[PDB]
Amino acid sequence: PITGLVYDQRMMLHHNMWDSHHPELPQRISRIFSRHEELRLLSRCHRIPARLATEEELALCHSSKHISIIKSSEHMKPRDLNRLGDEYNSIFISNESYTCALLAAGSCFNSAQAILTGQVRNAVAIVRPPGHHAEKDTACGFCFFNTAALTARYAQSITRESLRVLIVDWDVHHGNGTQHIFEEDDSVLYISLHRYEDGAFFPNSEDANYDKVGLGKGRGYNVNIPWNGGKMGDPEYMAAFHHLVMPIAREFAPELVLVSAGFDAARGDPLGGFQVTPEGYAHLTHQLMSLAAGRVLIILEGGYNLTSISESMSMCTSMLLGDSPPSLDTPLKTSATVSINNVLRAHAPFWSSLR
Ligand SMILES: O=C(NO)c1ccc(CN(Cc2cccnc2)S(=O)(=O)C2CCCC2)cc1
Ligand SMILES: [K+]
Ligand SMILES: [K+]
Ligand SMILES: [Zn+2]
Repeated sequence: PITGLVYDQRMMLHHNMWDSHHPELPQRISRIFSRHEELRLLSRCHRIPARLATEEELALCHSSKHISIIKSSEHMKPRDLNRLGDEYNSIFISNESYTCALLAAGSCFNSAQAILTGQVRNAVAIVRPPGHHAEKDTACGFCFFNTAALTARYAQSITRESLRVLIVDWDVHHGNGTQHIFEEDDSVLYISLHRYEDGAFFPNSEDANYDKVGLGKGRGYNVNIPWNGGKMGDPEYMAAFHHLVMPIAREFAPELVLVSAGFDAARGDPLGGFQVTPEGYAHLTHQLMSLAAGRVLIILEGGYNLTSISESMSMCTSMLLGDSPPSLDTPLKTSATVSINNVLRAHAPFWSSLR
């Protein structure tokens, strides 16, 4: 029952040349790593090395032109970095950004390989920049390449094309890129919980609503759980898992679970406005560990309170290592009941576990 951990300080080099306080900070990953040492988790893990994804591995999900554009930024002067970055929704670029995005993906590929070949049972990937907003053909929302989507395809490339991969995306934002990549795919089940606010919260698209269930043979394999009008936390996330995430995931019977684990829904996050606790994230991790024979890979996405993300992600690793889960409690906010029931009705036709 070995737990793997991948972290490489080099991923700190991606930075914002124009705003030292921009929340997607280099030290997001170093602080999470430090907390693993401070709590004596690091020495309990098997250290998986980082590596660069290849351009051909990026082609598992991304266009040749998109790869070339981000690749070219390694050599741009600040004026061109500014202008290129501004062509996307919510992107800053430095000369190190391409290499950091390659390291984040390659790290996750090595973690998936270690799990699927039985070298470790589960793993955590402390990586930046994030991935879940990146589309096949564009960067978006701090993300250059879709690390989680690429890891699902990489996992399939080294196993079989029909490998059943579950992606649970608990970042406070909808993973538009991940949804779109797998929207017509019945081999990758995408489940997102996210603040939505009737389309008003980033990334500001009705694609994140509950009635988007997938397309074609993918119908039923895209599960959006959108929150509106409330400061959601442990009660609402635990109820979403109990009524939705776990029954669906158990019926799907994945062979590999990837977590797009942003910690921006955490209590204390300056952007998310939510109040999930570190014990709440530990609960969610422990629930997912009952799937896929425990084959869970936790991939950092967003999360901007350094203290909050460090404690939260460390608690997830504690669960992966087999430590006893914390006990949690307790009325939901009323709009969360509405949201959950809206998803249930959208997905009851496709999942017998919901009937
Ligand atoms: O975490 C993420 N994804 O997983 C994430 C992705 C993108 C952003 C960008 N921001 C939007 C925002 C603000 C508050 C809360 N959520 C999102 S923004 O910086 O304000 C940008 C908008 C237009 C001008 C600046 C932030 C987080
Ligand atoms: K999400
Ligand atoms: K899908
Ligand atoms: Zn986010």
